[PDB]
Amino acid sequence: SKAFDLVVIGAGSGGLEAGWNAATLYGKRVAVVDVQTSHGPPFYAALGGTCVNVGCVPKKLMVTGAQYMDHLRESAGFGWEFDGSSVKANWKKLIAAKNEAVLDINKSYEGMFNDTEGLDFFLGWGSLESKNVVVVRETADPKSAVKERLQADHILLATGSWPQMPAIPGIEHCISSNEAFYLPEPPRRVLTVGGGFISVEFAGIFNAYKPPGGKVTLCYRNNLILRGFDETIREEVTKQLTANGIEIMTNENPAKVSLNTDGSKHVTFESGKTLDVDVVMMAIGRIPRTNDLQLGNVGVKLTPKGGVQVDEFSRTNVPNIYAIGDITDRLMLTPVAINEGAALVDTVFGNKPRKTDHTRVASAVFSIPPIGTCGLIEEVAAKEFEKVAVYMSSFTPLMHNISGSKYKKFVAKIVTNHSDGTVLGVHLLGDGAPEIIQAVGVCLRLNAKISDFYNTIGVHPTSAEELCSMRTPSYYYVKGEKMEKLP
Amino acid sequence: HMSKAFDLVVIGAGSGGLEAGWNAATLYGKRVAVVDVQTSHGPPFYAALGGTCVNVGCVPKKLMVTGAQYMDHLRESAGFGWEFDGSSVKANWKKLIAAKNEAVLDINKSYEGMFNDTEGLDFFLGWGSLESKNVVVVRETADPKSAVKERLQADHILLATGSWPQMPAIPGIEHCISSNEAFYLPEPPRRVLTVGGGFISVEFAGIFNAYKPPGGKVTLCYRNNLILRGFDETIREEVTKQLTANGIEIMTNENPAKVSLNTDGSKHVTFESGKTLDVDVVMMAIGRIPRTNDLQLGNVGVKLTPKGGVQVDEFSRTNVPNIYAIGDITDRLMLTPVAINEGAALVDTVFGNKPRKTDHTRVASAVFSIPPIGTCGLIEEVAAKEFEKVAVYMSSFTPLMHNISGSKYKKFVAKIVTNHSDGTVLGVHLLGDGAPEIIQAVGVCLRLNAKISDFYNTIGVHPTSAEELCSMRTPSYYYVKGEKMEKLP
Ligand SMILES: Cc1cc2nc3c(=O)[nH]c(=O)nc-3n(C[C@H](O)[C@H](O)[C@H](O)COP(=O)(O)OP(=O)(O)OC[C@H]3O[C@@H](n4cnc5c(N)ncnc54)[C@H](O)[C@@H]3O)c2cc1C
Ligand SMILES: Cc1cc2nc3c(=O)[nH]c(=O)nc-3n(C[C@H](O)[C@H](O)[C@H](O)COP(=O)(O)OP(=O)(O)OC[C@H]3O[C@@H](n4cnc5c(N)ncnc54)[C@H](O)[C@@H]3O)c2cc1C
Ligand SMILES: c1cc(-c2ccc3c(c2)OCO3)n[nH]1
Ligand SMILES: c1cc(-c2ccc3c(c2)OCO3)n[nH]1
Ligand SMILES: [Br-]
Ligand SMILES: [Br-]
Ligand SMILES: [Br-]
Ligand SMILES: [Br-]
Repeated sequence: SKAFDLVVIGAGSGGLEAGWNAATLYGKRVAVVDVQTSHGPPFYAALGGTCVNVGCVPKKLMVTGAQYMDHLRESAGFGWEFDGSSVKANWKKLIAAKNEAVLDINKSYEGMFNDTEGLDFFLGWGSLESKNVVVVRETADPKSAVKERLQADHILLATGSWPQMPAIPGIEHCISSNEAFYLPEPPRRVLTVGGGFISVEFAGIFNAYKPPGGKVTLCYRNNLILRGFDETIREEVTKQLTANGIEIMTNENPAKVSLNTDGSKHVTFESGKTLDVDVVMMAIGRIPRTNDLQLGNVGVKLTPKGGVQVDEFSRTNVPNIYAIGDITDRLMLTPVAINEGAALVDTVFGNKPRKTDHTRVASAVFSIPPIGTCGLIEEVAAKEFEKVAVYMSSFTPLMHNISGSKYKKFVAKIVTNHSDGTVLGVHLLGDGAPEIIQAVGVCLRLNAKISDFYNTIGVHPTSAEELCSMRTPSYYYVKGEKMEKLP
Repeated sequence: HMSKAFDLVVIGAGSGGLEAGWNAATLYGKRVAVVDVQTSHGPPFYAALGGTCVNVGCVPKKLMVTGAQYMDHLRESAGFGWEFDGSSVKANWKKLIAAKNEAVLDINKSYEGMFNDTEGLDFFLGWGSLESKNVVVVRETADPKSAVKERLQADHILLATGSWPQMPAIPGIEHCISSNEAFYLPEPPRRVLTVGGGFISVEFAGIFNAYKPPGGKVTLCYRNNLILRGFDETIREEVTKQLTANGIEIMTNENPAKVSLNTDGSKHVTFESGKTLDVDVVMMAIGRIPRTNDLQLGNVGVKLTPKGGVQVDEFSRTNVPNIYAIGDITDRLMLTPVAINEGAALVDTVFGNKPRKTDHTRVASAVFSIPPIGTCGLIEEVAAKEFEKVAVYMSSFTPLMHNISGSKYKKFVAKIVTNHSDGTVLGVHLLGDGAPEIIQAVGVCLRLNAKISDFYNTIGVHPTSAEELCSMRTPSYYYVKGEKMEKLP
């Protein structure tokens, strides 16, 4: 049995920020628990967290690899010549390069623990035995062998989330993004189920690495993918994914999946339609990872949706027990979880309470082409403000008239409170949009107005300078209703 | 034939002149005349309707840099599993140049249709010069004895003729070219020397390096010790390494003394040091000078600066009350969006009853080197002269994707320079893929007087290069009364 100021369950994005800051900035004694020291089967997430192991980091590398399908074709317009029929996409090489990069990060986190005073790592499954006791066991079974009993002044829950799987016959023949990262071969035919960023991103990945004759289908149960993003951009990215060979099935939802004699999957949709694919990847959502923590032992309250309930300072209903990151079922982003962890430790172990601002968080979708966005979409703005202006620019950049990818329209939209010009939201689609949007996030913390953008001198030639060239609204929302001109 | 009368006559239908002209006619209902020497791009006069950027500047060079980036893309794709017959790869420069020409000509034609269509915005073809305070003459050539095509009466006159490449007076200067001719080379040079340490020399070095035929070599020479004066010094050093790593030879402290022709027609360059280099093309890129010689400014008494640019006040006014100058002819910041801003501000002031002067500080700009630069505001050595305590926040690392691509030399550099007394960001300097796109909204931040804490409090977009700007809380080092030091005393 061992004594700590802070025990962190989950060595992930938010958990490592909290642990490292508590130890090195405040001299505290810190224990951090995770179920695996490096990435992959059987538990997928590991030391480093979901983003590091089966998340942002590997998916970004694989999206980068998938973009070369466009680069190779588009180079022809600029005079590059080579034997197109000799081109092949080696998925095994991608996966191996990805595995080595992830493993390197796993190893560096190991050395971080070895090098840091007051920061100890424990392997296994952590759960709440008592208000000030964290137990570590061999497996997720609450009856497997105890390895450690850690007593804690403070406990931080940071176990992240997990893929949601629908309760349909044959769900066991489907995979999630976890398994997608380790497929031995690129699927020739794949259905990705869901309208959100994980489904969209992997559709683009599989589309580039599919073998000859392959086909990627994405299905989504409602009318338009990427709910919560700008509507113009949701429609455009639909169009540009279709232009690159991806079939988008909207208003369709799998009802059952069955095994074919050749190992492929027979999908039946609620509509009666059927589709045979090699892989069915469910990406319909991610849910807080709360079940193995034994929160009933101490009475941590959950919300109706299953997150650990927290106040703005990440405090549960139980004194000295905190929750940050995806387990709180708010914004499931790595930088938000990091911010939450650091604010928590500043509050608890320093003389300054800090709370994370969950508004105006910049984020991205690494679709091909990608999205960058910060702040409110226009229909959410229209419910909060009497007068909303939308400034819009949408064109194919000159380079893609030459590249041949004429479908690749760049979209830039600025949403303002039209009563005082305050920028409420900025939404981008096109090459570079994730990079363009970062300092827009800083602008929104200086209460930038549309005139601050338009009076800034552009950098030319760029996509980004579009943001500084919009003077006149394209249309408005007044009292929640969309109209081209003001009343 | 009668002379025509206008509220405003603009000499030079370029970045600044067109902005001024369009705004005066369409926003304020004025009658505008615009003069340029050529209706579409290329020889003999290179620049034309649309200006230097459109015809032989930012627009074509960006397309050509984009083409040159595919040499990196094709090679780096193998790290991500792409396989193809490397021996089959060819860079067809004629295709690149033909694609560039058609894009530029399309812009030319669209500008031509704007004039045919727009009330009070007229285009005149020829060489404009100042005859008197209120008369612009349009002649058939730059020679003031050439024939008069039009006389344009003008209440207000805008000088916006831009700039021109400077050629050094060395023996054999006639065997060399400028960026103008580089845009039309029938074939990519096997061996090329680009002379100059500035952005045009560096950008063209990258372009030629990607399209050079088999066994080719690109050499860049610079007469001082380190290229890209005016930019962040860490970035100057890093861009040198990464150009070198991609096969460009950088000769610093070297300067052509003379050029002669070998018996085979190639160029034999002798440097002041006595070193020699044989190349097929010598491209001079040592500077650009404001284009005033042909305006006959003596006729009305418009004052030039010692340097040679039209002298202006903050409102772009010359010493003659109704004659204004904007853009490269004022020999300050030679950037297309600055000229445009100046044009728009001038027209708002003169015709709009809304006075406004261009802010020449904290202008974001880019270098489309491979990899590219994005910058806004002060470099640290300049800031350390003006501020008692300067802090420098610095991140420099090879991004993970280039550990897989094999281009491990591609260190991304992000630097933030502050007034440490109050945290105000004085400058941001970036090197690496996406830097020109990242820096644009940084320009808005500095115009809003952002502090380092505004950057640090902003939550990162992950994984990006840009997020490094929002994760820097502790200075890497300082300047205290001009002195560099890791710590404050
Ligand atoms: C495919 C995919 C792509 C993504 N891409 C992005 C992106 O581009 N950008 C972005 O910002 N976000 C992205 N995310 C989201 C991001 O990964 C999460 O928001 C972030 O990792 C959550 O951090 P956290 O601190 O909540 O926990 P995590 O980082 O998930 O860490 C939780 C850790 O807890 C461990 N654990 C779980 N239960 C226990 C237990 N009982 N005992 C001990 N240890 C336990 C797990 O092994 C895991 O390592 C992506 C997610 C996915 C799935
Ligand atoms: C190779 C190169 C690359 C560049 N890249 C960039 C870049 O990426 N970004 C950037 O911001 N800037 C770039 N620039 C600079 C940019 O092109 C200039 O800053 C900008 O064009 C200047 O605008 P202006 O209105 O002063 O004149 P210009 O746009 O140069 O227009 C002047 C016009 O006047 C005409 N003219 C000249 N004399 C006469 C006369 N007597 N009568 C009538 N017409 C006349 C010319 O034909 C020309 O069209 C680049 C320049 C070069 C040379
Ligand atoms: C899978 C993808 C490809 C591919 C991708 C891009 C190309 C190309 C082929 O030939 C010219 O540009 N081949 N097999
Ligand atoms: C000039 C440059 C090249 C080139 C560039 C990139 C390559 C490549 C060849 O083979 C694989 O990747 N060929 N001629
Ligand atoms: Br769905
Ligand atoms: Br919907
Ligand atoms: Br060629
Ligand atoms: Br700070």
